[PDB]
Amino acid sequence: DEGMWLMQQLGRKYAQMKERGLKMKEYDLYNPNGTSLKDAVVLFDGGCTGEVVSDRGLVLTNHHCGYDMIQAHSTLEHNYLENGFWAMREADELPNKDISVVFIDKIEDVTDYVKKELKAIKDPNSMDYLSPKYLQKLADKKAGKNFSAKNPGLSVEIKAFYGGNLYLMFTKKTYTDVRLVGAPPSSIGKFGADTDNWIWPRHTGDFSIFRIYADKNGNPAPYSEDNVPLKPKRFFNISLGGVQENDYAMIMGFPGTTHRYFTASEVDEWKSIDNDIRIRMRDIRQGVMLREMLADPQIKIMYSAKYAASQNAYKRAIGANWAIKTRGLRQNKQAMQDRLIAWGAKQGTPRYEEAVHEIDATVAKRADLRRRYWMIEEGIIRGIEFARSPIPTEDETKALQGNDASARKEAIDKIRTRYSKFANKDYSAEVDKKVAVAMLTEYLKEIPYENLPLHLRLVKDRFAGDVQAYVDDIFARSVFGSEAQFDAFAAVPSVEKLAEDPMVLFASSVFDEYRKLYNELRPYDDPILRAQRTYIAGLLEMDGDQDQFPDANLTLRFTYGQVKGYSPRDNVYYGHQTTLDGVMEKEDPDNWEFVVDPKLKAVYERKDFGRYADRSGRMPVAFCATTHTTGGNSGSPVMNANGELIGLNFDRNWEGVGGDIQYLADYQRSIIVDIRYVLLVIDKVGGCQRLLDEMNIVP
Ligand SMILES: [K+]
Ligand SMILES: [K+]
Repeated sequence: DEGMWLMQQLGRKYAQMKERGLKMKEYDLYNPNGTSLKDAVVLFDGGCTGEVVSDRGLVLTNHHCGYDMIQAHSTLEHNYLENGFWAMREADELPNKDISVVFIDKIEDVTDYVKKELKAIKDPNSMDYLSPKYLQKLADKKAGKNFSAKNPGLSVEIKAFYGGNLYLMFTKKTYTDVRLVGAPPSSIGKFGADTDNWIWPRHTGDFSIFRIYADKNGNPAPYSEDNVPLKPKRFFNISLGGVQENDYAMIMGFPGTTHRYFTASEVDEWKSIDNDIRIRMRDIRQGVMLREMLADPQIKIMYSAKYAASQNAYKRAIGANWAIKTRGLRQNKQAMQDRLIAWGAKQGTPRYEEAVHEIDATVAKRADLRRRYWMIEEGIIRGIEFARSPIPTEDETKALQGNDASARKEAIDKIRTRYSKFANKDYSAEVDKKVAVAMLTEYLKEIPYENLPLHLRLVKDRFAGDVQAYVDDIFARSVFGSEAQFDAFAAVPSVEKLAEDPMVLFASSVFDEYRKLYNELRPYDDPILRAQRTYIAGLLEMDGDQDQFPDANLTLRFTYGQVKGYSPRDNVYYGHQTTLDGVMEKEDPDNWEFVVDPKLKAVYERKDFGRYADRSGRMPVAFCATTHTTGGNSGSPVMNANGELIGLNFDRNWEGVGGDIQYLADYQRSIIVDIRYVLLVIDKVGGCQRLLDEMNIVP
């Protein structure tokens, strides 16, 4: 069901949750002064979500959330990324540099406090009401003198909600000794990762396992061998019961951003500028990279990760534009603004209509600048690798202006480091030239001569419109066009040559235009934010908050729904549950994405599923639910009707990515690893019994 709800809204939503099958008492899910399931949810390393699953501080999150830590501990001798990792005693769990988990110890509505303090600010158009520095000064004032000394590991933050109409203060408890305990092999953790990104059905065992360490009283402490596992106030019980179609499911976690209050004009702008440009420019870039990767196996090795990275937000933009085209997103926002405008007229209060018209007018005024910004960002800053070639600093240019040879040597050395990082082992000058010719052809079609970065005016003025000749000239003459050209430069460095370098002048020119567009566009954000404060206040006055969730803002939310598949297209149905049979159907030993771990294959051959399969002998892998998630919900716990852990959220289907603007009941799903499959992998693949024995596994 729709919405990413504040914990304060649990009372408002409880009747709807019970209608969908919730059996918990409200207090046990969230309460403000006691212990609740909210106390087992953590913010994992500043983006992801995770959950406490034992009375000794065991934490589950996704494999993709734990990846950087698994990779940091991996070597040729112990390649944990490929083999997995299973600590067979607590003393073998691996500490992690610069890691955190954050508990939300307390939440408080401070709206009246912040609105009182904002009365002091004289300028009615001040943006201090949304300023992180200003709200942190209010938090510090409220928490009082020596809050930190009186509360080990605790800190406070105030955040704005509903466009500045509501403020909450969070008291956060931060642990920095968080050790790696367990991870499946990447073949399981990343099964289908690029090909199946944003796809349901999905077959990925996307989990990893950490443990929170602390002092002997459970307070946060920096890494020490004297630290002991946290004895937490709440952990999740793990259900062996499984899921069935239509079962209630709920999620808690930290969704980052939504746009539920876009005007119709903002939907049109998101389609016609942001998404259309991203789709067109990435289709060009990807099409050239694919052609070069198919033709040369070494180019495939070098460019595979850059290609999949481009494809990530490409696929999301295609899904978002699909929803705008087919699912009525614009008309939904048109109806929302039309309803409030009709009500405002009945109330004798034109300020809501004025707010919608101010947003419309700002969107219309910025259209050509925003188009230019997205064209340069997708077409060149992201699109063309040599845009990020080195630019000598003034110090470096002075340094080899001079006759001090040793400062000169030091300037060349600094430049060499940036060149080596640019033209690294994954960089092909030939691929970059082909990509640049295709991307600049599009860019020069769309951006008129008078609005070009100055260096690009040389295509018309010096090369007679021949983009291939222009790009050929950059690489031919630049000291960064090849390793031999850089080495020749480093040997007899000419200050005149460097100031005239066509790659340096190209890079400088396109970053200059990008910067000047950014600076001219930024001011247009503020009138829309101020109008949204009014627009959202009207919507809330008119219809209340029960069916109007506040946009995500990196804070703790709950969502509820049911375990349920969907029909993507005519005569096609995707059910609610994938199985291990589906992993084996997808097995391809010559595609890294679809390798089946040999212990997992033997488990499947033997039907060695313990108590983790269904009664018919089918071993679950993933399920999907009608919960409302977005980026920031990776790793989130999935609870059944009784609050027991049934899975871990790890993705969303592409049909649902428009759901940041408008939830789609018949299309949007959260993609979740079944906890039964996590237990099977710990047991039969890791052989790590002590982790099963420390959990509370309930029927
Ligand atoms: K994804
Ligand atoms: K988002």
